[PDB]
Amino acid sequence: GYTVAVVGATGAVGAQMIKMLEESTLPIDKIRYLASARSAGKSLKFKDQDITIEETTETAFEGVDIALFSAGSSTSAKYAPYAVKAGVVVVDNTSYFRQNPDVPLVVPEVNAHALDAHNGIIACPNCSTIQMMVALEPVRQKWGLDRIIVSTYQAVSGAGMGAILETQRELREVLNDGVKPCDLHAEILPSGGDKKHYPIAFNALPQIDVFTDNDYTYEEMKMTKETKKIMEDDSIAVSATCVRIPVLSAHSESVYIETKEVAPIEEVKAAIAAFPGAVLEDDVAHQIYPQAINAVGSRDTFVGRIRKDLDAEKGIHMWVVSDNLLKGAAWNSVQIAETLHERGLVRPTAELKFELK
Amino acid sequence: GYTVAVVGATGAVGAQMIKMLEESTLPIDKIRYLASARSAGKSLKFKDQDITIEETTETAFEGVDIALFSAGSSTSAKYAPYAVKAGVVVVDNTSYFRQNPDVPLVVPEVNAHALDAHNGIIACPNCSTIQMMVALEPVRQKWGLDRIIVSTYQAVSGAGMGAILETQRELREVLNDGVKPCDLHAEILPSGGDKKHYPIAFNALPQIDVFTDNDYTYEEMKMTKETKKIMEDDSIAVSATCVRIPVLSAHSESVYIETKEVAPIEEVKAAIAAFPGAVLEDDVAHQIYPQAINAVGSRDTFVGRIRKDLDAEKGIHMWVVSDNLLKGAAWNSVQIAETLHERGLVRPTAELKFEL
Repeated sequence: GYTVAVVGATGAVGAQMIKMLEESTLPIDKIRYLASARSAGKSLKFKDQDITIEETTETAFEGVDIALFSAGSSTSAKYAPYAVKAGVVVVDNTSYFRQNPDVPLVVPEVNAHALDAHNGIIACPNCSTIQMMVALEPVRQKWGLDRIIVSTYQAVSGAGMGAILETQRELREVLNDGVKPCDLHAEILPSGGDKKHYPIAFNALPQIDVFTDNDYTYEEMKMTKETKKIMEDDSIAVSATCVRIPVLSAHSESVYIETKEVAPIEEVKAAIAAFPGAVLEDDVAHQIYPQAINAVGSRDTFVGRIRKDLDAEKGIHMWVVSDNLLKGAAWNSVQIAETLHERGLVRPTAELKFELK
Repeated sequence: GYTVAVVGATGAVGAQMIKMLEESTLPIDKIRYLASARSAGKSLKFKDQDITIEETTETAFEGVDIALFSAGSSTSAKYAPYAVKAGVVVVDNTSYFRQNPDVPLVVPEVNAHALDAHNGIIACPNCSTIQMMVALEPVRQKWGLDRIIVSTYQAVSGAGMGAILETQRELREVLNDGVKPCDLHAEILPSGGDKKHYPIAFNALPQIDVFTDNDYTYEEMKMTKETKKIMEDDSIAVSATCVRIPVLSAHSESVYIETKEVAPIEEVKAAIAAFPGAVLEDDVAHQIYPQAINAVGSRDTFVGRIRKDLDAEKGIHMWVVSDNLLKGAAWNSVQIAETLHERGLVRPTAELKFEL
C-alpha cells in the first residue's frame, strides 16, 4: 500500500479529507498529517490510530507516494512542486494549478483518461463545476453539448467554517434578538478577500469570489474555463451567474443546455440514471426532485426537474444538487487518488515541470 | 372623489394593500373594507381613522368606484362579477382572470395602453413576472426581445403568511433546538395545494405552485404566458425555473435575454436607469448589486449584474430584485387604480362580460 500525506490536515476542510480517506479502498500502509508550525505536535485521528501532526516543509515529503492538499493557494504553490520533486503524486484541492496545461483537471467519471499523462499534479475542480460535469457528461456522450447557461444557489460552507458561523450568528440575531436583516454586521461574506461585507441571512448575494475585469466573478469564470478543459472542448459556450443563499451545505444549480442533437427526455433521464456518481431524482407526480438538505452527507450528484425547453428544440433545463464538501471537494479528491491507483499511475515523475519558490 | 373597497383586508395580502392606499395619490372620499362573516364587525385602521368591516356579499358593492381584491381566487371568481355589475372598476390580484382576453393584464410602466379597453376588471400579474417586465421593457423597446431564460430565487411571503411563520419555526428549530434540517416537519411549503411538504430551512426548493402536464410548474408557466400577454408578443420565447429559498421578503431573479439587435451594455444600463419604476444598482468595483434585504420596503425594481453573454452576441445576463408584496402585488394594484384615474377610466362598465 501507499504512504499518503494530507496537507492542511487541521482545518474543517482537512476533516472531510480525512473522513473520505478513512472510508477509502485505497491500500494505505502509512498516513502522515501535515500542517502549520502552530499545529505540529498535536494529535488527530486516522481510523483507530493517533497521528502526530508534522510541519509542512520543503523536505517533509520523502517516501510519500500520494499527497492530498486541503489548504489554500499559497501552500499548494509553495509545497506541491517540492512534493513532485520528492517523487510524490499530488492531488491539489485549490484553483492554483487548474489552468496549467501540464496539469490534468479531473472528475474521474468524466475525464479519467486525462490522468494518464500527468506530470505529478492533478487538480480537483471547483465544487460547482464538479456537480455540473457529473450531470451533463452522460448527456454529452450521447447527444453532444453546444452551450450551457447556469444559475447557482450556493451554500455558505463553500466559503469555509467562518462563513458558516457568520450565517448562524446572523440568523440567531434576527430570530432570537429581533435585529433587522439590513442592520446585521457581516465580516466574511460574500467574499473574505474583498473590501465590503454583507448579511447572508434572509438574503441572496449574487457574488461568489471577487470580480474580474469582464464583470463576471472568478467563480463564474471558473465554471466557464473548467468546463471547457474537463470536457476537452473549447467550443462549448458557457456562461454562469453564481449566487450565495442561506444554505449551510450542498449547492444547487439551475442548468440550461442545448445539445448537438435532439435528446428525448425519457432517454436523457435514463442516461443520467445509468451514469456513475449520478442519481436520477425525477418524479414530479410525487414532487421528487434534488433538495440540498437531502444531498448532505452523500457522495452522489442528484439530478431532476429534467424537461424540454418550451421553444428551443435542443434546449433542456434541469436541477442539479450535490454536497459541496464531498463530491464538490474531498470525495472528488480521494476519488482521483483511487482512480490514479486503479489505472496504475501512482509513480514518481522523472521531469519537474513546476518551479520551486 | 372615490369610494374605494379592499376585499380581503383581513389577510396580510391586504396589509400592504392598505399601506399603499394610505400613501396613494388617489382621491379617496370613503374607504371600505370587505371580508367574510368570520370578522364582519371588527375594526381596522386607514391612516388614523377606524373602519367598520362589512360582509362581502352580492349587493355590497353599490356606490363603490374601485375595488382592490386581495383575497383568494374563489372570492374573486364569485364576487368580482357582481362588483362590475354594480358599477365598480375591479383590480384583481389573483390569477383567476389573468388569461381572459376580456381582462387587461397590466404593469403600468409597461402596458398602460391596455387599460383603455377594459371591461370592468383589470388583472395584476404574478410577482416574479412583474419585476421582470419593469427590468426588461426598457430593453425591449430599444433593441427587441427574442427569448428569455429565467431562474428565480423567490421569497416565502409569496406563498402567504402561514409560509413566513413555518419558515421561522423551522429555522428556530435548527438553530436553537439542534434539529437536522432533513428531520424538520413541514405543513405548507412548497405548496399548500399539493400533497407533500418539505422544509425550506437551509434548503432550496425547485417547486413553486403545483405541477402542470408539461412538467413545468404553474408558476413557471405563468411567467411564460403572462410575459406574452403583457408585452403583447407571442413570439417571445420564455422558459422559467422557479425556486423557493429561505428569504422572507423580496424576490431575486437571474435573467438571461437574447435581444433582436445588439444592445451595448453601457447603453443598456442608461436605458434601465431612465425607466420609471426601475433603479440601476450596478457598480461591481464597489460591489453594488441588487439585494433582497435592501429592496424590502421599496416600490422600486432593482437591476444590476448586467453583462454580455460570453458567446451569444445578443445575449445579456442580469440580476433583478423587488419586494414581492409591493411591486409584486399591492403597489402594482394601487398603481393600476392610480393609472385608471390618470387615464379617465374610473367609470361604470358599458357591457357585462363575466357571468353572474
